[PDB]
Amino acid sequence: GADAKTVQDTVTQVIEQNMNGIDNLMYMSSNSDSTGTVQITLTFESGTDADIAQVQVQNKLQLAMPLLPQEVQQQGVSVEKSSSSFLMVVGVINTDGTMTQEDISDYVAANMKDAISRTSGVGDVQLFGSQYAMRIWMNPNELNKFQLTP
Amino acid sequence: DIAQVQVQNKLQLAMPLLPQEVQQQGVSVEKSSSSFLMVVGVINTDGTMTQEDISDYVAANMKDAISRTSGVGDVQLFGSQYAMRIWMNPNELNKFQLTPVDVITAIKAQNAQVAAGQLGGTPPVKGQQLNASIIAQTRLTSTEEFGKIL
Amino acid sequence: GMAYLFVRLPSSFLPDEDQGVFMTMVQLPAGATQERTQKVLNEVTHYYLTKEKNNVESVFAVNGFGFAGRGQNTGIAFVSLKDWADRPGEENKVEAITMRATRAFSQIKDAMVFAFNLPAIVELGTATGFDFELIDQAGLGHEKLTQARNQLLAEAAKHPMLTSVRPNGLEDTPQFKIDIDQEKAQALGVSINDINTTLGAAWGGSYVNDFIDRGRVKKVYVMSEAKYRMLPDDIGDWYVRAADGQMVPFSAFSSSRWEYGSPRLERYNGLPSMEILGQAAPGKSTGEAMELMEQLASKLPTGVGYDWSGNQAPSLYAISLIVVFLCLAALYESWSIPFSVMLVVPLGVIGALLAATFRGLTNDVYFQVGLLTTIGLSAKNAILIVEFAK
Amino acid sequence: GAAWGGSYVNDFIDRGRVKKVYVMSEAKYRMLPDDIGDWYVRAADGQMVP
Amino acid sequence: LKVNQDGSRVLLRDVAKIELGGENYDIIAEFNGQPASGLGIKLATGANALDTAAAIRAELAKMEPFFPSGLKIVYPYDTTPFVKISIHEVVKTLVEAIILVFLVMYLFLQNFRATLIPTIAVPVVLLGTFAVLAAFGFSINTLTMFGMVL
Amino acid sequence: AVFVPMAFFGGSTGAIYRQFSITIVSAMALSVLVALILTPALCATMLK
Ligand SMILES: CCNc1cc2oc3c/c(=[NH+]/CC)c(C)cc-3c(-c3ccccc3C(=O)OCC)c2cc1C
Repeated sequence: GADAKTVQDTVTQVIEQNMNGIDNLMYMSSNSDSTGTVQITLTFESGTDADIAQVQVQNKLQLAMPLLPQEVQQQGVSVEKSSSSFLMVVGVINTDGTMTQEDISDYVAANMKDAISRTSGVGDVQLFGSQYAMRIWMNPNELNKFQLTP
Repeated sequence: DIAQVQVQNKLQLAMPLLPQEVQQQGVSVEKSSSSFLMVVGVINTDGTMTQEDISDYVAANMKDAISRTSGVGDVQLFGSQYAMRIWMNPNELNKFQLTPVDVITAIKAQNAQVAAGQLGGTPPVKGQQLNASIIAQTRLTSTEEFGKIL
Repeated sequence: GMAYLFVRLPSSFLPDEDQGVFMTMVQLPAGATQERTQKVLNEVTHYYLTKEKNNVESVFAVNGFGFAGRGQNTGIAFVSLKDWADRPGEENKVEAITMRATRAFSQIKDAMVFAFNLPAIVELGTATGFDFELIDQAGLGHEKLTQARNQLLAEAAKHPMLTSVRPNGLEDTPQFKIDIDQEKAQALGVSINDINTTLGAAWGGSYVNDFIDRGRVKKVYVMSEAKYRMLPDDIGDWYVRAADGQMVPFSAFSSSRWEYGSPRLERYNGLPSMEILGQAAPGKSTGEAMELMEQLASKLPTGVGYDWSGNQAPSLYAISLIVVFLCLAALYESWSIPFSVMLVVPLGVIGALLAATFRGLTNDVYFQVGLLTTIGLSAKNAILIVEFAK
Repeated sequence: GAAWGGSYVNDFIDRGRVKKVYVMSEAKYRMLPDDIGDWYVRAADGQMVP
Repeated sequence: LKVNQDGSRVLLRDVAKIELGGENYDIIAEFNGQPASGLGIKLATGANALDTAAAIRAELAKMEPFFPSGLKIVYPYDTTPFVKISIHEVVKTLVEAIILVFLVMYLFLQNFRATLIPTIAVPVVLLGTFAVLAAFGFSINTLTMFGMVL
Repeated sequence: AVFVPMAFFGGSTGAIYRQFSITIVSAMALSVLVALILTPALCATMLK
């Protein structure tokens, strides 16, 4: 839900200020989107062991974790290895038993996606769609004529 | 490098066993060296400021970068960064019938950032022409704004 | 002539070639919708499906995910071309495929669609190009930085031996601001907590709880039917419960007004910043345009700061001159032989440049090592003329 | 606790950077053991208690 | 949710539409103009590249046979065949360089026995480089392969 | 004397100039070793 001006100083700046004392480092960059999503990249010197370089930033983060909104805390906080380039983009389509670009998106993320990201040091796996969720669409007029709130 | 991890990742199992006042406070795991080397003094000559105005500006322009720069275990601040300081009066609380509990609850409601959605949301109706984010409550900026809390 | 054929020869890092696979991204103007960008994404997929049958094997269009970020303004289409054997001509090669595609996308459209060869190298190191970033060093706001960024982008375009500078993609779209009258709220008898989760869960969504579906645990989300959250007039439809057991409209305590904000706020090194993606002149190269951009950043308002073959060769090659003399004396003592071989260096290199200057080749990585290999063969050719004769 | 020691209430924004909001009290009302009686607490029946 | 005075039951279905939908509707994919989803595997900083994409048996082939009616795999945006062709063209160059060397050796030495030593001298040297670079950490890279040719 | 000094690499252009030299530097050592042991032996064992 949050806008770009929200995430910038309730999630971002909290992490930015609590991001120090790391061996080997060039700079840090951040993008606070209006979709309510922020991602912070930290670049290390060439030849630096990425295995420990990950830990240092992810264990200093987990000191600003209780300084973040509980909506963000129950959401996906992730620390991963960067590689702004795909290699295997496996397309999953349907022919016979026709399903939607949402039925597949769920089944891919409820049978495959979980194993792939784990298999053979994959930094992160990108999902082209979304896994199924218990979606409820509230009616405001139906809430009023019964006297209720979200 | 690993000796740090082992103690800091075993700590983070007693983290929810600690007071929430301590949880929102600075839990820190760093490399020990009970000896300073560069103690950079920051003074004022012309535009006279206090040993509190400097202490804030040092911690709001420099301190954040220094501890990060070139494997510095921890950076010591000789003073403190600025904070929204409120000095409650007990007689003024009584002659209006109030408690510090009401004061804290007032700030924990009027001074906050709220995640409001957007027009033309995530699932729209096919035919919408506009997509704009909604702005709700915003964290307060100045002392005047904090003075006008109902 | 050996010098001129080398100094005037342009420098690159690694040659960009056909990979059988490329991609193209879509960028829509301020506050565009999912239905608006899908219309453009449809046109992109079809130019590849009807006007590029002999080239394209399969397409993969994605709506709402670019590479600058994500959102209803962004888009991308992953392309997979037919194998190189069935793509014989130079026109069937990525370089010419991404040429007429961009030509078509810049013509019969109203948005922004490009196309590029996948930089087989790395994201960094394009040669004759840079990555600039303008930092707020003082206590100035994002709006104040925007104007300084506008002044930087203007001044480089005002006097471009030229330049090619454009912003990263901050757009600056209008945002719908709601002011809730705090005094009116407690007067009518509504808790500020209740109002916040009413607007938050209805317009943005709320992570309520987790449920089980076919074994696997999934999430429960609460929102609202789209029609009740499409326009600024839909705010009044939501009624909140008051303490006296009655409903209160939003319009009672709310205040509707539009504000100017940014969809994304970049932050470089703990401070608010704005990235400037610009290339060097069609004549100049990096080092020139880089220092011819730093002087423009210094001629900006107060509180505004900045941060960003190669220089490699001048070094490396100098040691290549020192070790040669040693090894040309470690078996050939005189001070006569250690000068005989020293001449075969530019003897072969002239033609090495000539062949690259004549053809469409440039001073890349393979050429830089193709020089030392030629030198190694030239040294061999020379040493035998000395060792046998000595 | 909030009057004599201090309380981490919330976070606020100052000149871009996010800082903390603290609540305490004027020194004079928390200097001596006699200053304890100055603080009156709200009871359930809507009246003050020393 | 509620039971209004007259004993009337108020359920979530009455006030809200409930459906098993996606968790996120921001992103939708179309394979050749057909509704689809998939997996975009991102590399890890320092991963084995082609070996990660070829870390197989797997890498989803145990998901490949258990699909319901209609569900099928397809392959856009792929790196694999480029590596398959990069080696094949370099190894082809290798063999071509031997055969073309074999002719020049025969065109100067009419002794068939003489045009054999240099023919069987250099295939050993190549494998030596394969053995030395492996002992140093170097892989069958785009460079190291051209290094053999050069 | 021209390769390993150039193999003294750096930055992103690290392995780039490094790998190429050492690949042929090792190959040089092996070619020379072969041309010191194997090639002379093969040349002596059977040539004419
Ligand atoms: C002309 C090059 N000749 C070489 C000859 C070598 O001989 C070796 C003999 C040994 N005998 C034991 C008495 C042991 C243990 C390791 C050896 C290594 C070695 C050393 C360190 C790490 C790996 C290896 C190694 O070769 O193993 C990788 C499979 C080695 C390496 C090279 C390059």
